[PDB]
Amino acid sequence: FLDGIEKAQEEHEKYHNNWRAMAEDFQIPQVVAKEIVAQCPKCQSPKTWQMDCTHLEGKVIIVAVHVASGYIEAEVLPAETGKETAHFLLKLAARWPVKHLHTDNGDNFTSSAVQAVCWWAQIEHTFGVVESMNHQLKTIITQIRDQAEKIETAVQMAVLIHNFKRKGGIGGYSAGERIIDIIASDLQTTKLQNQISKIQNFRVYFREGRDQQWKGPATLIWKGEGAVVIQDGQDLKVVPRRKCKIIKDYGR
Amino acid sequence: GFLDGIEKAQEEHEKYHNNWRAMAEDFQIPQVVAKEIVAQCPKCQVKGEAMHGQVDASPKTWQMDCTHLEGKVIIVAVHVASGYIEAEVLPAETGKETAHFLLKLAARWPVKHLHTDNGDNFTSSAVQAVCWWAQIEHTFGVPYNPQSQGVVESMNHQLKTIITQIRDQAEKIETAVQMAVLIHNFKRKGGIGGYSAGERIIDIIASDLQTTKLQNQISKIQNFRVYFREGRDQQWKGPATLIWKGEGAVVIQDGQDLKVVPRRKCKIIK
Amino acid sequence: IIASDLQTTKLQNQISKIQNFRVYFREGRDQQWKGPATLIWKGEGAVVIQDGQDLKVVPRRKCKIIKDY
Amino acid sequence: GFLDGIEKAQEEHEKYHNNWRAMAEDFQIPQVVAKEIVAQCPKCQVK
Amino acid sequence: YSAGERIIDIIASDLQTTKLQNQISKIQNFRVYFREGRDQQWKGPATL
DNA sequence: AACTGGTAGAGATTTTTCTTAGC
DNA sequence: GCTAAGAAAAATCTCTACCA
DNA sequence: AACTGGTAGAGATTTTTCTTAGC
DNA sequence: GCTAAGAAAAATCTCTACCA
Ligand SMILES: C[C@@H]1CCO[C@H]2Cn3cc(C(=O)NCc4ccc(F)cc4F)c(=O)c(O)c3C(=O)N12
Ligand SMILES: [Cl-]
Ligand SMILES: [Mg+2]
Ligand SMILES: [Mg+2]
Ligand SMILES: [Zn+2]
Ligand SMILES: [Zn+2]
Ligand SMILES: [Zn+2]
Repeated sequence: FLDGIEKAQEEHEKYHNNWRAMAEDFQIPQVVAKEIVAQCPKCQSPKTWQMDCTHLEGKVIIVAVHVASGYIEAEVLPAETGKETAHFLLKLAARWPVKHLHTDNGDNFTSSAVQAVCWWAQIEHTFGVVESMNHQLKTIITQIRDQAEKIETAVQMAVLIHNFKRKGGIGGYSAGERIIDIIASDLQTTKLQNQISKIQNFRVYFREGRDQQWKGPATLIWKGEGAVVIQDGQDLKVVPRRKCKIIKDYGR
Repeated sequence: GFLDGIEKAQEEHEKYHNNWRAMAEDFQIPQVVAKEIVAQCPKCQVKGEAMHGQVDASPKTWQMDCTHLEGKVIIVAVHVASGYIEAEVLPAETGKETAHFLLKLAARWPVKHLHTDNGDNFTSSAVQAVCWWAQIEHTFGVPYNPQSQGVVESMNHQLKTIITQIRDQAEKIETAVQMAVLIHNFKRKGGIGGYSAGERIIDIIASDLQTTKLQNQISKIQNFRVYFREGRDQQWKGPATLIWKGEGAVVIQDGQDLKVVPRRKCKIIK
Repeated sequence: IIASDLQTTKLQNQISKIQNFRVYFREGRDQQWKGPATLIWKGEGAVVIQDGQDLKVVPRRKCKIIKDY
Repeated sequence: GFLDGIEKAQEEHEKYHNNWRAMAEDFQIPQVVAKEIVAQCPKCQVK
Repeated sequence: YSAGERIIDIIASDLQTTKLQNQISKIQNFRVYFREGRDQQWKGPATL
């Protein structure tokens, strides 16, 4: 265990690994490897979307693309005013976690209805991939046009073919597997951060071997069944539980 | 004896329709004969059997229903294993808008099984053509039995309570419907893992994909064939793949069926 | 000739005592109780009954299955 | 049901004087009514 | 076989062995909520 | 400050009773 | 003569629909 | 022959945690 | 210094209305 912590610290000193790889290799828990990463001085987006509009056969299409995976949601608007763009933004924010929106300096994107929707849904709007996605979507639309009667059915069938039937990239996945994996990784990071702060609200007085004095207040990191990992003086050490006293610390 | 009691009890039930305890007490016949006298009557036998079933909860099953609110028509679709809600306001209750809503939902999320009631819009050629083109298995419930689609009617109740909570913050009803969908999906926690509905659908689909890839990489390099002895008769069956060897029992795969065999009735051959 | 008739009657008695059931079900909009039918398939939750050369699916909560002694 | 079985078992014991286990296996009536059919005959004794 | 096919085959076999021994515990680190017969509550987190 | 859900039947499971083989 | 296995029969417990 | 009730909140009761008096 | 009483706070179990 302590040999695992020493090997992990030497391995991060050489190669600067990440905490998932160290937790899998050296068989240490995740909070300890995250603290090893958090102590390195040389080591210190999944919710950004881009929106645009286009024209196709006299219809006004609006396209929203998740940037980090290439995930497309499209719709056919009856006009190009601000209320319909605000309604499309409200549906998009109600289905996926949207935290940062990037648009161009158009008329309908600079409107009081879109600003009210961004205020109620807590989205940061920023004015300046989407043109390449519009080009690829129009190629698919002209490829499967003869199987539909209206234009909305062709738009939604092209969205389905782009999202789940086209595979590429490094691992050979589509866009839906990429966006689900990215958001799941971010969720794991936030849950681990909550556990880290809740554990680190404590304090430990420990007694060394062949001594009867209590030592300085070291910060608790991991409280096991028989072992306790503490940080003191930029050093991690493992003390057994029968030589330690854990108190609360109100030191904000 | 009680044979004349049996004849008099049959005539008494023919006139008065007693239950079995009255005949067994008044005519001193045993209870099996009185239960048979009651059980061979057609004017009786009006009662169920007092049990409930359990609906399908596969990771790609969706359920759909329609509801009314303030003179509008809402259409609700729910992902069953997580509780994830998509809802829209329709201008009419025909089959074309239902096929369009189903096509948008199938273009966003992976759908492989759809469950509905027997309404006039769900049983239509447009919905059948969309299900054929998108390869969806469409199943219908037993008619006039709303308990088969329990999840979507429960979510109808939850959606209506949220809409009454946030009604004064919106002008139209479509804005209030979309705000209620956002409040349900991301602002309410509690359930299986303490998650909301969006975190739970992300966790379910990502875990399914990761466990399929992991067991493909495991099972492509396996060995250790196992011959087992089971059944009512002590026979011997063909070659099966060993999966997991544990203290007490072994897990085998035979004919794409998983079985758990005790360690005494199996033999491992490399 | 006689012994094979004994074996045939024993096997026919076992096959006849396998699945001689009657079902009183409740279906429709006005949920009234209807006459006897023949049970075909019995799964956990619903049953399939043959009535008047019509196949119907009734849940087990809306039907009563009478066996034989 | 087995009520017609009880009637036919009474006729069969009136003719041939069977025992109770034979009538219970042949006519598919329970054992209590078969023992009562044997008991109400003055010449037979259930054993 | 040439030399390149032999070195690729040898390294792939050894890596398959070691990563199999790790991936068994990786697939046993999941949690399952299941349902039994005639009870309407979801049972606790058994191991897959 | 002084009011309120209940009844009966269908199966499943546990207990009691009755006949008979074996030492 | 006495005892235990085994099966039939009676007793108890849990759960559902309907009452404007 | 291949179908099926469920979701979320209010209290009551049991378990865990945190501070302090007493030997 | 160590231990037990006591009270606050978090976790679990049972039960109800509503969904055309
Ligand atoms: C014309 C379509 C097809 C034929 O049936 C009708 C009537 N119906 C009735 C209810 C209903 O009574 N819901 C309340 C409810 C009551 C008890 C329960 F357990 C669950 C519940 F939801 C529906 O929900 C519903 O969707 C329909 C419906 O769609 N139709
Ligand atoms: Cl229906
Ligand atoms: Mg409906
Ligand atoms: Mg409904
Ligand atoms: Zn570093
Ligand atoms: Zn009657
Ligand atoms: Zn006689």
